[PDB]
Order: sequence, then C-alpha cells, then structure tokens
Amino acid sequence: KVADPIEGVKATASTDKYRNYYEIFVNSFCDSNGDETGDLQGIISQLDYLNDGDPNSGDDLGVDAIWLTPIMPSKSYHKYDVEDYYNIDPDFGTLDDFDKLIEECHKRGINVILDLVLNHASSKNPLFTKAVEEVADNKLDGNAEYFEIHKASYFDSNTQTISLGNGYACEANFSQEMPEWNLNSKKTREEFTKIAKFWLDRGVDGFRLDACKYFTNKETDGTEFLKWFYDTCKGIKEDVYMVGENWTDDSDIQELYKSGIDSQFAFKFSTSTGTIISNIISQGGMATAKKIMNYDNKMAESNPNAINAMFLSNHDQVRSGNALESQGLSSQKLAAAVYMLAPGNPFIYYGEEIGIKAPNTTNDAAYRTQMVFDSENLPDIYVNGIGDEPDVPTGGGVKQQLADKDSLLNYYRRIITIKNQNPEIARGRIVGTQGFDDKTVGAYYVEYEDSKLLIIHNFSKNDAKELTITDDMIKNATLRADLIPESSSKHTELKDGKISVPPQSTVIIKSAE
Ligand SMILES: [Ca+2]
Ligand SMILES: [Ca+2]
Ligand SMILES: [Ca+2]
Repeated sequence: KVADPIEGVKATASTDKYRNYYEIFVNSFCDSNGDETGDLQGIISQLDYLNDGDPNSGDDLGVDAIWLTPIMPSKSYHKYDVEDYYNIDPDFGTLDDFDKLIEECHKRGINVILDLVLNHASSKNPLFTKAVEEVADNKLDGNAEYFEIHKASYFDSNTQTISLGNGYACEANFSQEMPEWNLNSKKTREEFTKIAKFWLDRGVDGFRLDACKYFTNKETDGTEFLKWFYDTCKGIKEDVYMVGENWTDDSDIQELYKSGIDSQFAFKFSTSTGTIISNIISQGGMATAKKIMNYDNKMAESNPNAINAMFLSNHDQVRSGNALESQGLSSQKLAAAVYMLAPGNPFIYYGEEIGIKAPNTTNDAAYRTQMVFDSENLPDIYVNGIGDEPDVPTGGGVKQQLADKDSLLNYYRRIITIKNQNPEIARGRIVGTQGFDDKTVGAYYVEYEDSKLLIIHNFSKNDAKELTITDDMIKNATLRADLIPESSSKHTELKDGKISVPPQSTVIIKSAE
C-alpha cells in the first residue's frame, strides 16, 4: 500500500483574510426552537461541525469563515428587503444571540461577514415610508433625498419604478418592495457610515455586498461609490474584508476592482454553464488551468491585492450537484478540488459538501432547501412553496458522510486540510501553466513569497496519466499532497521523477526542504 503523502504534515489555522468560506442561507440551516425556521442559535449549535478550532484533530468540516445571508428584520423568508438595518429579525434571534454567535465563531477561528444590502431598502423601511409620505405632500428635500426619486420622465421605459405622488417615482429594479437608495446622496452616505459602524462595532469581520451591478446607473459611478464605502469602512477597521456580488461580465468586474474591494464572486467559473463544470464534463484540464491563470492575473491588474472568490453555485442558482452527481461522484470530488485549489477564497454553499440537490429549477426556494445533519433524523424547516421535509441526499446527511471514508464530505475535509498545510495555494499568484502534452491534464504553478507549488489535475474520467517531473519544473520535487477520488485508501508517489496521476485526481508537487 502506498503511504498517504499528507501524513505527518502539520496544519495551521488561518489568521488573515484568506479563508475557506461557507455561505449559510439562514432560514434553511438549523431550527433550534421548533417553529420550522432556521435561526442563529441553530447555527451556534452546529459550530463544532463547521470548525472545532483544531486543524490537526477532529472530524469537523473545517471552514474558517461564514457569510450569513440577510439577518435583519424583513417580512420575507430571504430578507433581502431590509426593514431595519440596526437589529436582528426576531425569527432569527436577538442582538444578544448575534453577539454570542460572533463570540463562539471567533473562539473557533471562524470569521463572520454579513450580507449588506446597499442598492435598495424595503418599501416598509420607515426611512422610505416617511419619504413616500413627504413626496405625496410635494416635499422633496426631506427623506426623499435618501432614495432614487425623480420625476417619472427621468426613467427609461425598461427601468422598473415605484410610482409616488406628484408625478415622482423611485427606481426599483428588483421589485416593488425594493426601492433603491441614491448612492450619491450625502444623507445616504452618512447613513451607510452609521450602519457599517454599528455592525463593525459588534466584531463583524466584513461584508458581502449585494447587487453591486446596480450601483452603477446614469448618474452613479459604482466604482466611485464602492471606493468611498470601502475606504470609509477601512478607517473604522483597517483589516476589513469585503466580497462583492457583481453579476456581470469580466470587464465590469475588473473595473469595479479599482475600488480596492478584496473580492468579487467569479461567476464565470460557476454553474453547469460555467468553466469548471463544463470542462469537467469535456475532460478539458489544460483549458481550465489556462483560464484560471488568466482570470486571476487579469483581476490582479486592477487590484494587486485581489482575492478571487471561486464557487460552483450559490443561493441564486441551481445546485451544482444537479449537474455533477449524474456525471459520477468522482466528478463532484474533482470539481471541489479544482475550484478550491485556485487562488483566493472559495465559497462553499451550505449543503454542497453533502451533495444536496435542488428539487426543481422553477422556484428559487428549490436552491435553498433544508440542511441535513442526520439522514436518520430529518429536519423540519418550512421552505417557501416547497414543503417542510427534505429529500435524503444520495450519500446521507452529515453524520452518515463523516462515517463513510469515501464520502464527498470527507473529500472537502481533506482539501481544507491540504490548504491548511500549504499557505501558498490561497495566497499566491499563478506564474505559469505546465503542459504535459495532453489537453486532459491541467497544471499550474502558484507562487507566494518565493515558494512555488505545482498543482496537477487529471481530468480523465477513466485513464491514469504517467507524468515526468523535472528539476526545471520543481527542483528536488516531492509529492506534497494527493486527492484521488476513487478510494480514500488509494495514494500515489513520485518515484525516480515519475508519478502516476489516477483518473480525476489532483497532486501537488513541492521542493524538498
Ligand atoms: Ca427557529
Ligand atoms: Ca479539527
Ligand atoms: Ca441603484
């Protein structure tokens, strides 16, 4: 039997901005009080699954940052329509519950960012209802100055608006319940400063910025607004971290990075139509390595400190398992390795690590089904328009997958441990690809502080590849890690400069020390 190369390699917990993030759709995660709605104490009850605080022992997932979807008061189950920016929705808990969450996450080395919704407010937010009332009395110099309120003629036939009195209306791209803020208003920028300070004063590590695409409009430069907001928050907390949801083309993502924001989600590489899943299906390894290098480096031109944010799917998209599980469990495992071993901060969507699927593609709520911690004791959370009992994931719930050495979950755990053993992976830049005369093999060099690693993926579903590593590639090369999905007891070795890379497997080569 070939020895596991990561045995007796010490792992280290992150203490900086580089993290394996976990996105929690709060209503669907964990109910702690029987009302069929997930809540903050439910999250607290599962923190030892997410990270037990020891990267060298235990059976936790090992994620070291959480992004909570909106948690502030709102009449909806998703809460992107924010009615109060200074409290917790009562169904999720109180500010005391929130403070205990921060405390217990930080004890385990888990950072926390909040979903911050700056493009729009709820139509029932009192700041807005006051504006509606003033505008109906033809008063425009009061609360109307917070919002994107103009005469109706100002708006284009295709821009959704909320009709107000005296011939006015408010921009509202997403919904009649989501009137948009005027991001150039001095009053609005003072208010956003107060909101940010309120949450940063509670130990929040940063924000996920909703709907960044809609920051830009006819009179607003989204990059100027975001630079203003990011710089303001950095004055409050120098090491603040933000990731922007900028659901747009590569050129506009590159442009918004001039704001200085740490990260934007890499939509190009996500979903069944995106680069990673498409190329796993096509066995296009070389193409993938090229695209990851070129994208990460291009974004770093606009922000040299860019932290890319790769992901397979999020709460707005069909679950990645709906495309990958039918291709085989080893394809799901390879997909995890590919997106999580790219530079930056990958985002795991809750339940992805146990293969939750979406029951349909016609209701957003199908992307937000109930988390399954134990398939023998299913949860009871009501999911809008779907129901209150989940399907059993193909591999079982968390408990079952931890016990199966060949599970999807344990492959995610091993990827995280490998990253905790090799800080260059997340923190470096790709300085080149490595060809192995084979379109099926994708390989690249990631380098951080003059330490260079060679990451090699074999995208073949059925064929192993015998590769030769030379001193010109990696001097005094050794096998640093392997990820071999067909069996958790199968490992490889670098012997006489040759290494066999099994199907859909990943190896990491490093110089001897
Ligand atoms: Ca509850
Ligand atoms: Ca552990
Ligand atoms: Ca806007």
